[PDB]
Amino acid sequence: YYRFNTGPVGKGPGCGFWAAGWRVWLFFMRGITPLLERWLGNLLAR
Amino acid sequence: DKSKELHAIKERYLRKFVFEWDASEDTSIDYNPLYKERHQVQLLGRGFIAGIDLKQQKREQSRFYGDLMEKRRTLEEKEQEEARLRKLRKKEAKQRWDDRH
Amino acid sequence: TYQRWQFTLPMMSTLYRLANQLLTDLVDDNYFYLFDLKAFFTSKALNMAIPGGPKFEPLVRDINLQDEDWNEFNDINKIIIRQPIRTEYKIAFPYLYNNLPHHVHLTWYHTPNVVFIKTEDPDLPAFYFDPLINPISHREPLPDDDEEFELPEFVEPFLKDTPLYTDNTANGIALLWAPRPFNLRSGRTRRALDIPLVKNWYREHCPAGQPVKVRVSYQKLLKYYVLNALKHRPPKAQKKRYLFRSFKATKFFQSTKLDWVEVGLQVCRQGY
Amino acid sequence: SVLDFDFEKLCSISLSHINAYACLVCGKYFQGRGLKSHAYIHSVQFSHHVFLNLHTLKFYCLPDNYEIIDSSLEDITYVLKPTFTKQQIANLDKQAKLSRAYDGTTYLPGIVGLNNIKANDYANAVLQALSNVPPLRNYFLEEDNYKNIKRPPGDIMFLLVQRFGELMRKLWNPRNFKAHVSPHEMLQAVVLCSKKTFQITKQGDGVDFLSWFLNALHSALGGTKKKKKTIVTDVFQGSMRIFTKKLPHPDLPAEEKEQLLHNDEYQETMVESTFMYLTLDLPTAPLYKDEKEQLIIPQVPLFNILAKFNGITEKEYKTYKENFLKRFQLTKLPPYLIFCIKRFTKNNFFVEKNPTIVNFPITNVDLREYLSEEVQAVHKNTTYDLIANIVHDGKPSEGSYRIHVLHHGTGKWYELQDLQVTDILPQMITLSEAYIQIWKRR
Amino acid sequence: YLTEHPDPNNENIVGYNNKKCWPRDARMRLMKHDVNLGRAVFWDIKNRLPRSVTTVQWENSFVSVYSKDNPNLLFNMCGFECRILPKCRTSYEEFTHKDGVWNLQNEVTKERTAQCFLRVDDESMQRFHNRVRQILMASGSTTFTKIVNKWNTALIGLMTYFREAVVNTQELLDLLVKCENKIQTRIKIGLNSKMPSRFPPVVFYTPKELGGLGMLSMGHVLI
Amino acid sequence: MEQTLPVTVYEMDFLADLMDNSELIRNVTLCGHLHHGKTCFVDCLIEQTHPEIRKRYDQDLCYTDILFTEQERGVGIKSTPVTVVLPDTKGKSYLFNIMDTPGHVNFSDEVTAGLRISDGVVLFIDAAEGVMLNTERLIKHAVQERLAVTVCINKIDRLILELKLPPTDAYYKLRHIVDEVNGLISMYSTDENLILSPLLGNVCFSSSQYSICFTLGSFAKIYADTFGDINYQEFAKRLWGDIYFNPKTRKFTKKAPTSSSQRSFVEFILEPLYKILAQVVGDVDTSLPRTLDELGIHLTKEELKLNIRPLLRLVCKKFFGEFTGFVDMCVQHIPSPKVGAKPKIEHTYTGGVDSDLGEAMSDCDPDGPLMCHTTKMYSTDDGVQFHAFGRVLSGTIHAGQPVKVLGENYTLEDEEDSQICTVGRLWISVARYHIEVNRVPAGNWVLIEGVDQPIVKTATITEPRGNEEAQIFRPLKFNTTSVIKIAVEPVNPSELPKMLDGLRKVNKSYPSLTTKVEESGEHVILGTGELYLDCVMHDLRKMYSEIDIKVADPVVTFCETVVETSSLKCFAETPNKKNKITMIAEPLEKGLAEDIENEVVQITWNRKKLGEFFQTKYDWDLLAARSIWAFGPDATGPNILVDDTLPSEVDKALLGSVKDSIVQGFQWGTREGPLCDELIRNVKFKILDAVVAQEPLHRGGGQIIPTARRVVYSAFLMATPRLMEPYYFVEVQAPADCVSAVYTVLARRRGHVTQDAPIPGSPLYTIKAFIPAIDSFGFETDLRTHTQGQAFSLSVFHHWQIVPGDPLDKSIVIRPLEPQPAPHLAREFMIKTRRRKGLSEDVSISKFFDDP
RNA sequence: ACUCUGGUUUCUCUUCAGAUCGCAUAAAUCUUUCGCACUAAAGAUUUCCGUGGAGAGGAACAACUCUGAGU
Ligand SMILES: O=P(O)(O)O[C@H]1[C@@H](OP(=O)(O)O)[C@@H](OP(=O)(O)O)[C@@H](OP(=O)(O)O)[C@@H](OP(=O)(O)O)[C@H]1OP(=O)(O)O
Repeated sequence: YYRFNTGPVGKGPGCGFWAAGWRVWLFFMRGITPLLERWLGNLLAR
Repeated sequence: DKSKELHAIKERYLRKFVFEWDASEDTSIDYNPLYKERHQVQLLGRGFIAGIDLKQQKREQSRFYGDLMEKRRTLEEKEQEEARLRKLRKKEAKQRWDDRH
Repeated sequence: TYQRWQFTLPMMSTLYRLANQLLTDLVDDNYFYLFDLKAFFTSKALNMAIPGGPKFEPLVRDINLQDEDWNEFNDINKIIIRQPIRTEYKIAFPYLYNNLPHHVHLTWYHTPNVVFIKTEDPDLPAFYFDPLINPISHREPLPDDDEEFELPEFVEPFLKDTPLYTDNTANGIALLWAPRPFNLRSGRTRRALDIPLVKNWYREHCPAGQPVKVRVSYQKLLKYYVLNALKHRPPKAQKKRYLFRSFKATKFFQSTKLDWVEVGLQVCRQGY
Repeated sequence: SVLDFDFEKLCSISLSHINAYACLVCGKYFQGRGLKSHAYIHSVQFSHHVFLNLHTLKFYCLPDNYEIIDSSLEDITYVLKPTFTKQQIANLDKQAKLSRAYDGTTYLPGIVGLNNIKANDYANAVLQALSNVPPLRNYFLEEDNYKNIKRPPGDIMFLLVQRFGELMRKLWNPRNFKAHVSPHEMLQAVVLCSKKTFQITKQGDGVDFLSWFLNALHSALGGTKKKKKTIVTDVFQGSMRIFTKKLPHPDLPAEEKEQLLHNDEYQETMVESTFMYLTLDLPTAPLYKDEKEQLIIPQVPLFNILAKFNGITEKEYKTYKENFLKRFQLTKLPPYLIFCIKRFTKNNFFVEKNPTIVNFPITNVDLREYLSEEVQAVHKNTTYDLIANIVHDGKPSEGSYRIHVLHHGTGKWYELQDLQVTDILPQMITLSEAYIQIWKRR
Repeated sequence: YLTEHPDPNNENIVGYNNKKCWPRDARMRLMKHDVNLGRAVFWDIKNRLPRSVTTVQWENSFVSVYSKDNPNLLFNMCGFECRILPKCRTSYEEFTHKDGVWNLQNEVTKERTAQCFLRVDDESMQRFHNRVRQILMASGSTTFTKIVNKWNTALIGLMTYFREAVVNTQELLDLLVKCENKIQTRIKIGLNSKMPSRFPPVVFYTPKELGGLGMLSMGHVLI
Repeated sequence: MEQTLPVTVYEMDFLADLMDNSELIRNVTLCGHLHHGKTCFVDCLIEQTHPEIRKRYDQDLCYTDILFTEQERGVGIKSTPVTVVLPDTKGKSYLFNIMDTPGHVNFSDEVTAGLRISDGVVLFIDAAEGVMLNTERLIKHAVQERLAVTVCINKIDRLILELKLPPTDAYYKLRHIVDEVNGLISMYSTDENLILSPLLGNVCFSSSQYSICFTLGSFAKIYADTFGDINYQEFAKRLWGDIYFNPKTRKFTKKAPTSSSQRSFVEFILEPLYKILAQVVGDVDTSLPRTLDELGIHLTKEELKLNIRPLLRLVCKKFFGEFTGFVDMCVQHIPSPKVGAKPKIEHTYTGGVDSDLGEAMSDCDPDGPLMCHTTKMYSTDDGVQFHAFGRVLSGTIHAGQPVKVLGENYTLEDEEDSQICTVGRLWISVARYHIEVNRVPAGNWVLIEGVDQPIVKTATITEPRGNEEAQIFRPLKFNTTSVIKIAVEPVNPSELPKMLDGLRKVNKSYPSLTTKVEESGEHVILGTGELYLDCVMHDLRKMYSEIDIKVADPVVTFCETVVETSSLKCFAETPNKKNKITMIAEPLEKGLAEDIENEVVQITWNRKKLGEFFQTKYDWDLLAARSIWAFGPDATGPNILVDDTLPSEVDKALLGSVKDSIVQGFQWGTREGPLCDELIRNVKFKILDAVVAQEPLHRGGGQIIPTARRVVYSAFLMATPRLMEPYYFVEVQAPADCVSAVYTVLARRRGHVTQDAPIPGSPLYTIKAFIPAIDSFGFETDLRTHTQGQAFSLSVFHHWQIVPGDPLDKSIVIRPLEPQPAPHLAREFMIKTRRRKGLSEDVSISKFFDDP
């Protein structure tokens, strides 16, 4: 934001740059995928 | 700041889901003038920090190298730069005229 | 498979021009003096924080300076003080300004200043005396001219026909000093996840005029970057088993081609 | 009074081993002898005008720089570099007259206390035990016996040998300036050679240190190769026959248990090897005190712990998921026998020191019954006399080490603990918890 | 001492006991000569005593040297950590009247010559803290009156013994205010499980004859 | 011998055969400024001579700089010797001993160690930065050591790919660099025979990054190979120096035709290089094959797919080939050990060439008396044992041979500093591997083993039972002075001996390091800077002694002086109450101490010439010019001892009996000094009167030496004493904008900026400054951090300047921990140092007198 | 200057892989450390995100540019 909102652009809800957060949440999903899979396998066994 | 400095000399020789960080976690609270106001990079007057608006960077730059060119450039070089700036400003003005509220 | 790419230099020049907003146009690592990964590791191992750098919990237990019992070594009546020994001094020379340098990485010293002169006017010749360059103030056992040295007609300059510069010469010389994704001309495709578009933004120093919250955001981003780079272990050898290939090999799965929005809606419905 | 030659021979100013000169007025080591050396400057500065070359053993007056020739100074050199003639070495053990130090402190050579640098009493006890052993001490009292043996270029183990010999010559010096010897150089060599094991600050096990020291002396005295017969092996090493009998798992049927007896794997084997010391295992503490009037302290005879090596006694040995029955039979008795009584044992939670008292005689022990009949004929002598007894006192953590040494020539027994030398009665030695023992075969 | 116990490495400083309660400039400064002298004095004293009769351990003893290198003379006596600083030695400042400081003067001339800064030994502070802990745990079903009486007796003994040293010792004052807050807390929790925010102090400090607990105070309490 | 060695173009037997012939050996030191490409050049040579060793596409492989600290820092720290066999232009293989020295100024001492055992110097100069501080210092040191000098103008590609200069402007930049080097040489050398110019072949143009190494002869030979009919030597003569080419007449003339044609260098050398580089970097995919075909270079498809930098390196390796220009430059101009032996003996050997053994060594014959001379001490990987590295000047060293090693104090009259040692092994020292050999003939470098015990810094290896008149070589005279003083102690005193051992080892590893113990039992290390001491302490902590070590903050070693004569004639008697000596002290004239230090005057000269010099240059009286006794504490010491005793009052013959004792006392007193036990500098001591006892036993020895020191101290104290701070010279290579900011930094550290001239042909400026050494700690870090890393500075010792305050001012009050103001800084610098040394609290003017 | 291999693309299997296996970066468990552990460090293991190398198999269209060899 503080790089996007320099010059003519001021504070506002118009800044779209979602690479960083999308990366972070995908990296979290990578870590938590095996845990949820193991939980589902335990909960759906037999 | 001097009391911060002398203090520095002495010191060396003697739940809650918090979404936003606390301001006490800040660093770079210096007392040395050489470290508080750090001389930014002027990449020969032609390099700019990423992300920031190019026009803002051009306006707020130190303008040292502009003086250096206006002192060293020959008359022909001055004419060349003036013509290039004329064309670039013409294109920028055309873009601004196209992009109006 | 879209795994390897090779580009011609004009394409890479156009790409570098189109991505100039996301690059700081630095031509050296001298900008990262006492502010790079090794400097951060040295700061962390010494339980000290660089002003622009992050702050960590102590690597080892630290004994209060009021616990030492005034030895002859640390007698303050003998110590001459001229300037306060800053944290930067100790990080720059960890083995000189620290009494217990442990797990400290020696920071890379000065690199030669890249003096690459960036060209602004395309009409100018590629090899041109830019005004940035300081003009050189002009002012030999030469052989006598009367001697009979003759050059055969077969002899001429090695590339006399070759022009000194071409329209896309300054572009290549600029590409020499481009950031890493643009220094190359051939490379290996990366995941969209694996490309941090803004990693170099917080790897550099915070801009001088910024509020307190964004400075702390920069510091914490640096902290997590350092933690990732330090807790990193090389990947362990596997047997290369692919889950989706196994899924396709069974009867329960079938392949097709679908719009991303359609599969998003279908995944939402299946999760519900 | 200030001439202490027990430490490193380096210049106090320049840290240089080259041309180290000891100043005989203040005892400080400086460098050089010429006009612009530290020793010359010190001589003209502090007015000390007498110096001794630490390597040439020659005295000089530096401001005029001329040699000093006087026999009255000879004793000083003898303190710096003690030299034992062969007749002196032979007559060493037959010495009854007390020796006077420079100060009025009579002492018996060999019976000399070792300074306790922080917590190194275990090392002092072990070194005193290895000293007072006639053959090993005689071997190390002559520098020529080990100086000429070859060493590898990047070898540090030999620092253990020479310094140890040096230590001996300091201990058995008939004329010494003080009645005590600093083991600092020897302990520094031990720390350097052991790779930060057996430190001077933190005390270690006497048995472990003795084992490591004997092994290191044996290895270092083998020049650029494994000399099968060193002085350490010639003196302390003996040959013992291990009868290892593998055992079936106890959780098996009796029929399968006897069927495994025909496997030819669970029978006695021939793993005869060489023992440098005998590890005697005390029986466990009796827990509840006996109803008799006797003390709560258990008492076990020496022959009872010396029963695992009789030949028929079968002590169980159980590693992970395997059982054994290690029968032991001595085949060659070394001239000097080493017993390493096992006191400290690690239980499930801490380390317990066994308080069992070993009832042993100190003048006659016959081991003829622990040797095979074909072996008994080889050794004419099996009567052992206890000569050294390392005893550990106190808790396993904050323990202290003392030693009972038998001074030959006389018959007196002396207890040494650091700088404390007491005259112990011969009867009282058996009462203390013996840890390590050195016996002479005669 | 060095003839009998040589120290080529100047290792005599590694185990030297010093009074960590005082600040670094107030403790003993481990000069080489001072450390050697202290070790020599202790060694001579130990040699004067046969070991079987009694033993004088170095770890349980403390030797403090005052010389041209050390201005402070420290000693622990009867629970009091005393530090004498001579007037003509490292004072260079006007002095006011502080409770924890004793103004020592020569009898024959009635001239102030040294200041004896007093403190409470950390051993005594630990004994007081343990006494408070024992009072708290041994409370159980006992009446609040007896708990407050025990706390009052402990406080009276501590203050009547360490009168000036309590004022001098800031760590002790913090310990007393913490223990007082604990005692009141105990009473409060007894009154009710829920934490009584802004509980009235009047119930605690009111004398027993008037119905209160009769609790003495050593902290700053604003009614 | 026979052992495993890496694959190389030549054969080890050929390398051993070249060693026997001393006419085909070149002892070369590659010196220069920091990061000017010396190590990369050596790496290029190694790649040329080792097919299996290849430089990484991304990381510039460094065959030298093998230390872990060198790899991490990226800065060369220790000299690396490399012995190779390099082909010449004609194809004749020469044996090359190259001592890659560090470029950093703090490690200049290392270069000195590489200059004693070398006959030639190759100075590497950046084509962009040009001549820097270390280049000037190394030029002065090399031409003062009587060494042949050649220049390699490295990183010419920066003129093409960084500055993008026009080819004529690049030629102008190179010519300016050459002219500046020539001016420096002429300024530091009276003789004008060694003019450096690429026409003579003294200058080679190189780019070690892209392996572009060529001289005029080599590139003319390239022309000869592509066009056979041309003779390369005459063409190379015509290629440089504003000589234009006429293609109508095919002739070279000093007159420029068409008024637009470029020089021969620009037309034939620079322009083709620009075209090659521009085609590779700009027109690779579209127009690289045509230019590659025109040059005869054929590249595979996999080779053409490389990135631009590897492709440039490959193309220029294929074009220029081997570094034959460097070999020419070092063969034609750098003497062989046979040729260059005589200057080396005349300069370094103490006995001189006139001695019989000097004449023996002048021949450099393998079958002579052994006179090896080692100046380096290389530690093994384990760090326990050291190998003494040096050249063999005469005879032949054999493995397993008894040897007499002479130390720095060995003399004929006093031979005690000599030890008989058995050489263990001999290695020819390549960078990352060592070739074990049975013997090494004269004129070659060798790593002697087993002789490290009796030597700390410098050795003189000779053979025992012979050379009874053999003397030592002069100890290494160092470019700078070690000033930065740090106290070192162990964390746990129980492991004090280990650190002590470590100290010895570092004393062997660093030629200029000085480790001692002061009166207070404080271990003292002297270094040349903060990076130097950082490397020293890293070695002391990790390589030699693995113990934790506490390091005090860095302080400088001050000097002592006087500013005006003694108030009264001071005097002292011996403890015998006889032999009264009466002296006064006065300051020396301006520059006299500099003359003494720089060997402009020597006490070894006869009385006539010394008196004439002191009478003409400084206008001394004839009696005053002939009565001079000694120069300061050491040889050529900054102080002067004179006797003004008229012969009528004092017998000169009697005074000469105690002359040696008085001179010894003078030297000791000047070495120690009474203010804070520091060197007395720039003080003239005059012996006004001297009573001498007639009997020999009541004088001499311990009577007159302490008396002389006492009277020297009294004369120094009564004269107004002052302290000298060491002032460093700092050169900052900073961008044009940052220059102002630089001043700001030097504003806070008492820094005086002398000049801020720009770099011709470069967009940077060289800000020169004179900063106090005591204030220089962290100045480099402060400057680089304040300017975002764009400004870099190198500080080297320059001179001694009087501290503003007055040391003998008891009225000054100094708080224990406060930066004192200037007007009494000396008062702070005297007492605190007095506390660090362990002396008394303060010194009184009448302390050494006799009345009190 | 004339002949003969080695082709490229894609799918799958197996194995090695301390290589920045990855110019990116997660999760869990245990131990340790001082606080009193999302807001914390250290050590270790493991699982996921997905690679490189080699080999084998399948099928798609190219067959002598290059690497060379045989001349
Ligand atoms: O949380 P911050 O980064 O400080 O940003 C918050 C706010 O965020 P919340 O809605 O989460 O409170 C807005 O950010 P967005 O919602 O747009 O992401 C807003 O941003 P805009 O003004 O750009 O719309 C503004 O950020 P800023 O004022 O820094 O631009 C504001 O900050 P404050 O909380 O400091 O007012």
